[PDB]
Amino acid sequence: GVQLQESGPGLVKPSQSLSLTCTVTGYSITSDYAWNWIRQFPGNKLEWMGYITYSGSTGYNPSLKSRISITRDTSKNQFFLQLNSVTTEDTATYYCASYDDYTWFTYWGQGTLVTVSAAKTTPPSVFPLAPGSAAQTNSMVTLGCLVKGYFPEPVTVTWNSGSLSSGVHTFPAVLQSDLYTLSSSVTVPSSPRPSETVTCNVAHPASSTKVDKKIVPRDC
Amino acid sequence: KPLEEVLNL
Amino acid sequence: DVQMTQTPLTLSVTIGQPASISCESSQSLLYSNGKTYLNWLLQRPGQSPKRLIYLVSKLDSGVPDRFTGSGSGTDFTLRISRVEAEDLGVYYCVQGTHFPRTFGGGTKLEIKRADAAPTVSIFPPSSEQLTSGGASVVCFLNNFYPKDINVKWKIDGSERQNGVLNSWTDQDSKDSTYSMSSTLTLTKDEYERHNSYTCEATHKTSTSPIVKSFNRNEC
Repeated sequence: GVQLQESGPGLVKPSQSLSLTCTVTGYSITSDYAWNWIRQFPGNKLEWMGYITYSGSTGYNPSLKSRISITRDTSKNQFFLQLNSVTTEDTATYYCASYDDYTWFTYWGQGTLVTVSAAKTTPPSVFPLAPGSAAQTNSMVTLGCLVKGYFPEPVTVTWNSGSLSSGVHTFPAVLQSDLYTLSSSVTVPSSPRPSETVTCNVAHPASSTKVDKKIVPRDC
Repeated sequence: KPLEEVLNL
Repeated sequence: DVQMTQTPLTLSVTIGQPASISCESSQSLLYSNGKTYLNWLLQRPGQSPKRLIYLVSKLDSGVPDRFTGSGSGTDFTLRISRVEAEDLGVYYCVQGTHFPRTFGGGTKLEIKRADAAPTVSIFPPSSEQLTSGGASVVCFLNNFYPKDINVKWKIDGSERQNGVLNSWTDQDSKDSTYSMSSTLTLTKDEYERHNSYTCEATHKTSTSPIVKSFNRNEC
């Protein structure tokens, strides 16, 4: 869909070479413009890596020239990034973008998270957070879902598959040791829960894990 | 060298 | 390597009020061909950067009159006539006349609004986790403002603890409030020794802290 798309591993062991793909939809990557690769480090810090022009010409950021390489497949209308000898410092969000700096044409992709670590991929454990007593005859009621010790990022969390969007807060994951813990809360009027079903759906792309957890009461 | 030139040379 | 400096680092504006951001480059961005390649980007929470202005002052399509860019040589200014809720996010400044192209350190813009008290919620471990031999007490502090807030955990009296994971959310674009999650992780044996679990939040919206706890004697 959309216009630009990044695809690639989400985990890469240090010392090996990273390889990302940007599939371009809606415009020919041979017609015009520069197709770059930008990455965002944990801190909002942006770094332009390199580009490949519609004519095949490349430009690389000197801080990377030695281990960077950019290619393309004009038939499948997509370009690639090959970064060799990665380290945990190469961990960051990778974006592919197109622009020429002087005309209206400017498009960024959605970006992919690429973490470099020797750690092993591990599914997330999902636990239900039901109110302990609280109030039944009350305006609202907040429920919760805890996603304990997974790796690597990211994890996706939705309630009832998307039905509930308002009153939903999914908190930034916190890493401890070599695992990630993240939670998500949702506030629903006392009318629905515990009557109607409220399910917590979390998915872990990296491990092809997907789980639905129903928020069941207990009260007292 | 700027893209405006790179892309038109 | 050309540095781009932006100021302020953070900017707190009230809706409707005007705002302006500054960008300084280590070298003149004027190109021999007369143009100066400087662009402005906005990165809204959970999204990728979006270009708003190019060639110092040209607005990209879909961008509102409210945004104006100006300057020359080394100093540039992004200005918003009237700030809107949807304008929250981080603003980047980027140059493209010198190789390699460089970005600014960004400027975070937060919508200022009335102070708000948080809604506290505590959760004892779930049997499901307990069997796994562990136990986590979770405390949610939702929709408060300002972001400044302190949480303390107390097991069996003021005996505070340390081994808790805290996480703040970006400012919601919906109601301009923040939310925080605080998780206390204890082993099951440790958890079954003590009796009272207290979540204490201090906020400037009050002198006495908001307290939420439970004793191990329920379901």
